[PDB]
Amino acid sequence: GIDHTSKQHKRSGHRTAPKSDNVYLKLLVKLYTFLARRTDAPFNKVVLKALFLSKINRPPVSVSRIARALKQEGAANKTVVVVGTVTDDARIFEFPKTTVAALRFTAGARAKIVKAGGECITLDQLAVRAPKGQNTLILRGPRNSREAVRHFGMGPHKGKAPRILSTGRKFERARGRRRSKGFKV
Amino acid sequence: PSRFTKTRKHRGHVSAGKGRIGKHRKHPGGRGMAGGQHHHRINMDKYHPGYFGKVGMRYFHKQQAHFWKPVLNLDKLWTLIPEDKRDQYLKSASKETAPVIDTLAAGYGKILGKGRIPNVPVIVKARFVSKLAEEKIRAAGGVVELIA
Amino acid sequence: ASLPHPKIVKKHTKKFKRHHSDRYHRVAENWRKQKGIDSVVRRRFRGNISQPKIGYGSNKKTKFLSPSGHKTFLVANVKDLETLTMHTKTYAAEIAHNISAKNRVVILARAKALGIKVTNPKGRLAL
Amino acid sequence: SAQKAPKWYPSEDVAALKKTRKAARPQKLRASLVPGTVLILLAGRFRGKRVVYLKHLEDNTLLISGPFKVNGVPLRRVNARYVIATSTKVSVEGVNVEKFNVEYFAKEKLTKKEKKEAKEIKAERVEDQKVVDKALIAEIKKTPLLKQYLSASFSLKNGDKPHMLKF
RNA sequence: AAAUAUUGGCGAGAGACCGAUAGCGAACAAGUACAGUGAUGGAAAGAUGAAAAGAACUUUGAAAAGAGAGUGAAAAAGUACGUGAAAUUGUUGAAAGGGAAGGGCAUUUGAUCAGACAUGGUGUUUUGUAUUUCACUGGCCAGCAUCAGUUUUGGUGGCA
RNA sequence: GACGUAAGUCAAGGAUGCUGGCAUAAUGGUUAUAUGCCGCCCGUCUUGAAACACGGACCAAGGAGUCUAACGUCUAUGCGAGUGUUUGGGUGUAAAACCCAUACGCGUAAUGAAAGUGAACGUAGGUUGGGGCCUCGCAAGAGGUGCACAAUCGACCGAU
RNA sequence: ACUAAUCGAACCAUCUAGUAGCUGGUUCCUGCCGAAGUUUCCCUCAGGAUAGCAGAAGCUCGUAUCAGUUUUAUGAGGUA
RNA sequence: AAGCGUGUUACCUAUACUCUACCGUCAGGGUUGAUAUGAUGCCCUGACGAGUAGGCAGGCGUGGAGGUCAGUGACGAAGCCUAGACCGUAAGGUCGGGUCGAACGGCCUCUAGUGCAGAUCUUGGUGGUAGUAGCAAAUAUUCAAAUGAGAACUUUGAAG
Repeated sequence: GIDHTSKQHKRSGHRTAPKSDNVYLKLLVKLYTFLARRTDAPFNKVVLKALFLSKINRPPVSVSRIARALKQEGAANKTVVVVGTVTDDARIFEFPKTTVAALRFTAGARAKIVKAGGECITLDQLAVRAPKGQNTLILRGPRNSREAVRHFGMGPHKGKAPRILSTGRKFERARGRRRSKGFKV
Repeated sequence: PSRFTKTRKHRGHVSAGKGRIGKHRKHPGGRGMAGGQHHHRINMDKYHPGYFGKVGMRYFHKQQAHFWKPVLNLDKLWTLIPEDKRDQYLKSASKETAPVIDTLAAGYGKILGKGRIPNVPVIVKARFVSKLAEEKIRAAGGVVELIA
Repeated sequence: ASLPHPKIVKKHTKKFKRHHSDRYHRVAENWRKQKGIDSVVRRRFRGNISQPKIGYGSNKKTKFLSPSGHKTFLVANVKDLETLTMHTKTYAAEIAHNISAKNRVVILARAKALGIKVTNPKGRLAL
Repeated sequence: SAQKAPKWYPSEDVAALKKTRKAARPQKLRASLVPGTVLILLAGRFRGKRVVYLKHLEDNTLLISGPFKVNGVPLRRVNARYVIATSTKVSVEGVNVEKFNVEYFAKEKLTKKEKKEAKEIKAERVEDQKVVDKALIAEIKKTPLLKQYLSASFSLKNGDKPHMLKF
């Protein structure tokens, strides 16, 4: 009989293993679990806890964003690591030569990168070429950009997007949204 | 499937996950959008503001054909050219030989100006265009012509 | 025989019976949780039947073990039995109930040859 | 297959025991046990028989010989806990007891082949009782009434209390 | 005209369907028996056995029927028939019993039940060389000595 | 870690050594009963049920959060600025499987009631914090780069 | 009153499985966490929505921008 | 005083506290250059474990589907009974015996008309009540013979 300041048997709340069934995506976790444990490099710990993220938490990273990462001084020769997919981009027309390690590359991204003189690899080549994250650089896709997030935290006077199928006149543009009729939000 | 439904986990629990005192009934709050103004007013003015009332004029016999105006920003303008011939036009910027990008036949009505096209000549065929969309085309040396 | 093992402590040998199982014939003996809002059993009143809990969970090193110290294996034929050839120490054979008599004499002879212990050798004999 | 298979077969090898840090130190005895004292047997064939403690064997038992011609107890070993040590003693520096030890009282070598399903004293066990008793009977006569006391058994009378009774 | 609809009719083919309280109300002489003045309402009821081979014949009884015999692989398949559960009932047996009984902890008493190790076993002369003709240990239960952890009860010594 | 010049030994990261009996109903299990103590009849409504609250004579079977249209969050998978074959067509071993075009749906641009307009001054901006990486640093630590993100000030687009 | 044992609106079938903020019931086990009966609005008081309390999914980081706490200092109160 | 007021100690016992073992959950960790059945596994350390409504996770079970065990079975499948045994904390699983007669399992998945003690639940059946209440209005039967196995009730006669 003790007082319990906090909630007991509280699960840590973080994903410990990818609850995807994918065997290959568990082989990568098996490799990086060994690297994260058997090395002191914080980079392996980071990538290990990025392999578990869900699909919404592993947003696509555009090759345009890869280029923007290489625009930083001191990062011209650094390898880029994207724990997730890497989709291409029509926005950029010049791509610097570099090496990218990502879980999945779209066929458009491979064509754009390899033709640009770069090279595409996966996390296991990355482990081979750089165990402890030498001269590496981790990129994360934008997370609040999801369309499901425009409606998150909806309330009065919040500037959020109401949940609605059809958007246009006669749909949430009357009393309660405009000051002429009823009130404003 | 049915075997993963919490109902199978609710067998034996008398209330079937609905509460002893709540006594899950058929329609305790109404049917559909009932009480949108009386007893669900707080919901309908918090989560769905602007549901009730007029706004705007009434368009009689609306046709979405008239308002078909898909927008093509200038960043995507180079996706119209097939990827095989994009490079031969990206390199060798030629004033007297500029690719004729026809946006209409690919299903684009208006050219907008989200911008940053490479400074090479380009030919744009669109029904409409925005003011800044032109200037970026002209600043790249291209021209815009009117088709319909 | 089997490997040396910790002493088999069952820690609750009494079978858990459902509340009022004897009182009503319709109440099956099988244990179902008494989820009543007033039942003295669910509130763990004194002098009442004990509810299954983890605490009655047996020791891992002596779980699934027979009093002879062997984890029983349900064998159906000779081919199934041959899997336990080197595993005679832990696993003891057990002929399935539906194996025919002429199919038991072959297994018992084969099992006795390999020295694997069978916990139903007195099953379905002919004299 | 009636029951398919358990993959994780246990460790079929047997693990050796850990090095146990327990020696076998010599037994220490309660102060009431002095060679030549008189004990009272508590459990066994000769319960309540007075006896004389002779030597402490390395098998943590007591080699006692209540003179066989007195109380009928042979030169036999008993357990230290199952005897009550009485204050009285008999001097025993005139008896040779060295030849009696653990291997002497060895019963016999018995296996399952020699199973007495249905159901003789060595001459040495008799002569050695004599020679040992010779010293006892010679040096027990000098004190009066001890031979009578040693012959008689012992039992708790009614109205007495073993805790406040000093032995 | 066609592409379209078709829980009616006829024919046909299928089913991750139901399986005799299910599936049509209706697997069976079912819109039948039956109820209602009438409109209408409307059930229950499938399975011996491969084959009736459906128990000839003897005896008791008035007869049903019983006992036999017999057919049958089986009558623990006899048409009141595949298997035949429980409530409920009888017989026998076991137990208990001063206004309930029943249940839990613990154990007695009685009844009843799995098991070792009784192992090629640290080997020993085979009757024209694979029987070791005495074995190593654990199976149960304890006792003692030395220890370790927790604790309890004391006897004392020194010191402030 | 101790004791030992040391070798070693030990009460030092958890029990050993010896001995005896029995080897089976002996220990134990199940069950019945007895004895000590305890235990109110369950489900539900309820602040409160053993209730002088209601349902429940007993037994067997049947019996109650299912399916679908459209969605929300979450998650998995495929592809990914695209995605969706299966309205249809070709094919087939024939309700399967395989292949296929254009459209169309959602997304890529928002805003306005509408006419309409429509998103880079800047390295896609600045500031602060920011995992990680990099330079030095034995190491802390100091710097540089700092994606995601959080706040804010901006900048551009629509409307007034 | 009576109108086929039916009458302050017969009986039969269908729409119909009418409606229910109301009553009763809601079937296996174990494990972990674990409340509320309060705010506000409602022809609202046997009910809902909304906030609160709870679970789960987690996400960003790694000892802090913390705390049903005290001290110090400085305010405020109008109860005993 | 076994009352009152007070004090001294001794003592009794909670599922409380301490320690130990075991179980589960949580957290923090360890575990791959011929080392382990090759990683949701194994192992170490520590702290916790009440609970309705309710949430979530892991499992047991039933009807059927795809696959596999070249699975089981007329020398006996399923079913059923079993104060017989074992396993699992439990849902349940497995075995032994008897009846039994023809199909049915284990595992990986898939699916659903998937688990009953209740609903004055439905249908069917059977109880205690219980050999009980009752078979008492209509004045009323009796004798003998006959038939018949059997006569208060049938005849026929005689009476009333």
